[PDB]
Amino acid sequence: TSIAIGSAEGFNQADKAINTAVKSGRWVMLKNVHLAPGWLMQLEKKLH
Amino acid sequence: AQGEMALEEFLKQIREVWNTYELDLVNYQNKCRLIRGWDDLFNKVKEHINSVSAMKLSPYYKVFEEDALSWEDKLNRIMALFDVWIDVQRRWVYLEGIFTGSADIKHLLPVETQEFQSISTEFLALMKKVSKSPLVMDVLNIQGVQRSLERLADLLGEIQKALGEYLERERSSFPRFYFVGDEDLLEIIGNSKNVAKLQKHFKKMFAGVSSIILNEDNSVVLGISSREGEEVMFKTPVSITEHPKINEWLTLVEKEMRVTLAKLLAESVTEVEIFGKATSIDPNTYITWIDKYQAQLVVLSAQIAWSENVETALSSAAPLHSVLSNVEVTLNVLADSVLMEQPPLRRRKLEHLITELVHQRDVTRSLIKSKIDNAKSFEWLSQMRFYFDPKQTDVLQQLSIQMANAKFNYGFEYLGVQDKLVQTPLTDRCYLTMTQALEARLGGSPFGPAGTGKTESVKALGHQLGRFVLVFNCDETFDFQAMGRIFVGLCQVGAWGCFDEFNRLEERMLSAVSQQVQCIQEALREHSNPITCELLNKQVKVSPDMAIFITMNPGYAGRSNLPDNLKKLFRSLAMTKPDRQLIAQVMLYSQGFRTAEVLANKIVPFFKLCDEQLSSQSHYDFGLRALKSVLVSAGNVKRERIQKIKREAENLPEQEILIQSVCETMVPKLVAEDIPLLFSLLSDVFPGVQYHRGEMTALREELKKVCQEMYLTYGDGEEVGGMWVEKVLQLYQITQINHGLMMVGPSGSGKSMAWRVLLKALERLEGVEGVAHIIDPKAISKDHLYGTLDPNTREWTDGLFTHVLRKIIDSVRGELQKRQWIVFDGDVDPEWVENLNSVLDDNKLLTLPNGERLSLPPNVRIMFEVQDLKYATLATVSRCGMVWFSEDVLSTDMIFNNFLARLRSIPLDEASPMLQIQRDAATIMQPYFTSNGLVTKALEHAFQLEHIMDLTRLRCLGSLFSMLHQACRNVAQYNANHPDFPMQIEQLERYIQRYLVYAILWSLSGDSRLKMRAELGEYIRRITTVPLPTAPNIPIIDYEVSISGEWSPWQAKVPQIEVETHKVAAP
Amino acid sequence: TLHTTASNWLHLIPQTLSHLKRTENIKDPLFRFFEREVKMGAKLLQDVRQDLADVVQVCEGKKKQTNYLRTLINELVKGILPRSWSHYTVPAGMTVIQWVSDFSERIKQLQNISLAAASKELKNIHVCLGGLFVPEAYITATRQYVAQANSWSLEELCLEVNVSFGVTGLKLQGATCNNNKLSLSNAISTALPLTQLRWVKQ
Ligand SMILES: Nc1ncnc2c1ncn2[C@@H]1O[C@H](COP(=O)(O)OP(=O)(O)OP(=O)(O)O)[C@@H](O)[C@H]1O
Ligand SMILES: Nc1ncnc2c1ncn2[C@@H]1O[C@H](COP(=O)(O)OP(=O)(O)O)[C@@H](O)[C@H]1O
Ligand SMILES: [Mg+2]
Ligand SMILES: [Mg+2]
Repeated sequence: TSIAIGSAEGFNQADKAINTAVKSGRWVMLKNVHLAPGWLMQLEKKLH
Repeated sequence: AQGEMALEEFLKQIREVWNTYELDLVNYQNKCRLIRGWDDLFNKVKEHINSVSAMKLSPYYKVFEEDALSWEDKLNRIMALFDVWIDVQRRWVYLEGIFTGSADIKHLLPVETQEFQSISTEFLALMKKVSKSPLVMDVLNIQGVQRSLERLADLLGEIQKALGEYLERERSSFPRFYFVGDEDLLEIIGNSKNVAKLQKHFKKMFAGVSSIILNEDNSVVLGISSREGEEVMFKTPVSITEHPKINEWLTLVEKEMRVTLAKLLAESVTEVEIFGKATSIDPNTYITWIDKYQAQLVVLSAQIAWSENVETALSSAAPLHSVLSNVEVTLNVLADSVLMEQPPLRRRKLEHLITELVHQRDVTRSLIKSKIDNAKSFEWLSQMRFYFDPKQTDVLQQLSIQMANAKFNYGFEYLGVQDKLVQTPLTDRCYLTMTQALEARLGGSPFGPAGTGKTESVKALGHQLGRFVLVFNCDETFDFQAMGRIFVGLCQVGAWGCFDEFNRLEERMLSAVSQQVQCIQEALREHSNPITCELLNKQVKVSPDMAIFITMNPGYAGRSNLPDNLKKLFRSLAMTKPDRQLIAQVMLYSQGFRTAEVLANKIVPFFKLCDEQLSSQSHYDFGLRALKSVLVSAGNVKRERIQKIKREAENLPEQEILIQSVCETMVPKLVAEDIPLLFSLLSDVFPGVQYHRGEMTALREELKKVCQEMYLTYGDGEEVGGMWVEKVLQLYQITQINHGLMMVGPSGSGKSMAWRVLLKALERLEGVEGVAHIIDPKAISKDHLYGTLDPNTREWTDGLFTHVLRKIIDSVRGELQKRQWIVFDGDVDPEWVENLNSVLDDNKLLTLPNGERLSLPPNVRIMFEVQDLKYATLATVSRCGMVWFSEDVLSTDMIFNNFLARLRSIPLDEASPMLQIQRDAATIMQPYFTSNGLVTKALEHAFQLEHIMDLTRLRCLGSLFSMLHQACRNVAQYNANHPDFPMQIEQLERYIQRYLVYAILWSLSGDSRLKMRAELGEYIRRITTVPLPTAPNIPIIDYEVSISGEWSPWQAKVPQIEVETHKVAAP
Repeated sequence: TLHTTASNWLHLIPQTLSHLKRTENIKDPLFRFFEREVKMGAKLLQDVRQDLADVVQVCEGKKKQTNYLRTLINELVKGILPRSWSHYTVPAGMTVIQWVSDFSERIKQLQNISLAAASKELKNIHVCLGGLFVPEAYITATRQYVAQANSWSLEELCLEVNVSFGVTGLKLQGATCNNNKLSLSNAISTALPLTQLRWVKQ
């Protein structure tokens, strides 16, 4: 599920994709994640 | 008494001619009688308030103040009430049309129907009471009409804003409704039966449709019309009289125009097929065939005939020589027909045909210079091919465009006339590269510096393949939803996108847009072998005519760079230098010139020399964008000189025509140092060059009259004000040729007065009223300049420039007849001025984030009162015409004459005894201002003197003017305090002659330290021959000029004062 | 302190920058081109010398530090060129120590240019094109002088190169010259001694 980071809808798409990937197990790819470090903090914390 | 009676007689004439005036009530489809005839009422109220204002000043207004004031405020409240009334009626007409014609609105919005019925009952009661008493005074006579009308306007705006969700539903009905704003689509749906209201809106929908050819019964659409008068007649006219919905007959019109254009393309290519078989051709049949068909079909049929002739020659050198001979013979025929005067539509048809024919001549020579023996050789495959299969049953698919391993259909969208580009080898490379990007289902992306032909080559490739194109100029407020909305609009319409300046789009937003671009490319790959794709998580139909093009500049204003995932989706292509020689030769061949090739060969190295030899400046452009405007002005002045000769064939001095156009276009950009360098360039390049200018005596004398009216000093060319009037003439010439203008130069050169005096002179000459909108762009935010897209509810508000342009476009007060001058009184920087690089472009339109494209009517001129153009890039500098106002154009004696003229007339406490005081003060300050005197030498010396702030002329000059105005008021109150003895003239002389010295000391030295103003005081003591306070130690700053004409010491003014014990350190 | 070493190096730098004359009505393009180049160089030398004197006085003297002087102090501590001095083409933002040497080279070239202009005579000079601000202005002025003297056509003028205009300061890239015949070699660069340019129509 290739979702490019950089919009609000991209953030919600990435969040729902990562919850679906937690439950189902298929891969999730986020493109150009360095454009929003303030969401990268909670992404790293939620992944840990 | 007789003059006062004449003024009262004119007042009674106003009374009688306003008693005769009335409201023109005309029945509207047997519903109510609504009032028409609005510009007549507008100019009536305007001329009446102008008459009351003109009779106010002089000379017997004082006895008859009361009736004229009553007529003034009577006209004022009539104007206010009817100004809100026209908007109320205009909104109510289309809202009633929507609430009647559209169905299932009561099921959808019941509160909207109940309100609208309440306001419709109130409004129809208002129609009943005007239809009883159609007099204007009687309609005004009902109390509380203003509050009722303001509440009606508020209710109409409410209902409009609470209805706006439904419009997007209608945007899913018709595709092109995506390209329409809220108010324009509201008018479009509302007036579907009125029809004639909608013909102002068809320019935004289609590429070449300006108005629909309508029957007198207004129920059969006979055809379509372009903006240049060219009309396409429908073979099978659509029957509105069958009562379909608006989108149904709109789609029928869209399909019918494509079928019809294919049918006349087939007939025209049959005509060229039976024409081209003759080695010698008759020019009369050729010109009747040219006048028979449209320009697009004629150029297309010429391309098909040339392609088929070259292909049958290449089936097999001698048939290719025959094709080249026929091409040269038709080129000579076109040159002979274009060297004579022609109507302008067929003149542009001849220009397009001669450009295409010489392009085919160059290509045919390019094949024939080598040995080509088969049609499958790549050298023939490296150019454009056209194929018409006459046995094909579907005329929409009858024409194929075949380029290097790429095949395309024809969208058959009507275009009109437009601009035909030049097929340079760079343009051939661009066409081949960009159609190879299109064949692999990839978007295109040209890049390069501005002034190379990036977006225009893309647009002419779009018009070459017949696809509908759109040009957007995206700024940083382009959102995810805005880009998705215009993408789904392009999806349902099926049109090419020409996104310009994509680089300034907010890198995260660029990455977010890349996913939708990938979805579109995946849909096109699915199409390339019931095909949909997901935009905004919605699956929508994708037409096979999709294409997206990305015109960007690398680091022009430090704009953002493309991410690497989005860079793979768009193929890159670089044009840095276009071939200026070939485009100059073909434009001079197409305008009609004998020595066109020598003119190109002498003007392209001339631009190469003039790019380098002049000094480096912020506002210098010598690129192709300036060359095209120079060639356009050269063609226009060549037509003007030919018509001037024929007013009283033969050859004409084309060299002098080109040199005159070059001078008139490129003089006002240059500073005073670079004029003799350009003159020596013109002398060395052109031996028999010469020059001519001026010949604007009526304009110069009207400028003289309006200059002496508004206290300016007109000059005759070599006089004191000659250079300023010459620069105003240059401004007039650039407004004659160009579109938007820079007025560059240092602050204090009279550029404000220059454009004001030009506007008033043009109003006095041509009779067209000139209205100016002055906007400071840095006084408000960019989001307030253009408008805000609300992120929750996607509504588009209006910025200041958007509101001004929308008020011009609406033309409710007849604003299109008047001249509209929008001046930006700020400083140009690429944060906001890069939103206007489509307005100042030849695309001539304004783009919005809502998809609402606002075209610009040619009555409006956009100018800039600006200081310097360093901060702007070449996307704005090269895309405007620059008028340079140097600091020595406004000389200081001009400002002195302005001050003395404002002193003699226009009394200060706005004849009067203080006006006589001002006049005598003017006569006794007159020997000091003029020539060197006192003020000029002291002001020159003060520039060598250092100050705390930056010191120019105008700040301390205005300071000195306020000094002398207070001196005049001081004399006035002294005469008030001494009624027995008035102000004696020798006392006034010996008072003002010292007040001016004290004033100029506190003006040119009031903003620095004590030592430095003492230095200017001893300079004043050493230089001028005025009486002085005789003390070599005490400077003149420590003295005060008294009412008796002498000096009192300031140190004698201060006392030895003690203060009370209670108030020691009170603030 | 740090400002003491700043003042020591600040007196070290301008010892190769002394003065330049200003020398504007002549028919030949070379004369006006050299006049405006000498004017630009003298203006830049005056600005650089005045700024160096100002920062010297605000270091050790009775002069206070303004915003421009503070920016100058920080920019010359970091060694990068301030944006006020870099008017001409500096390659990719070099340091100030090589830039003042290049500035002194250009000023010495313009001093010899003004000495030759004090006294055609201007054709007899030899020029290194790196020391000029705009080299293509010199090339177009040479072409204009040829077209003015010989009354020729500017459109078809070509260039003939020998190793009547003398050009110095030319450096090759991995090639050598021998009787105007190019040869390949493993050397990085060689310096062309004198290059004669003559404009021929054919
Ligand atoms: N030709 C002229 N004749 C008489 N007075 C003039 C003329 N040109 C300018 N002035 C006077 O010069 C003063 C300032 O000129 P103006 O307001 O037009 O400045 P400007 O160049 O438009 O300024 P800015 O670009 O800074 O906005 C005014 O008092 C104006 O009357
Ligand atoms: N081959 C050609 N024929 C005619 N006009 C051309 C040609 N090439 C370029 N032009 C003109 O050069 C100008 C270049 O515009 P451009 O700088 O690409 O616009 P933008 O500012 O959007 O980049 C256009 O106005 C175009 O009319
Ligand atoms: Mg463009
Ligand atoms: Mg002004």
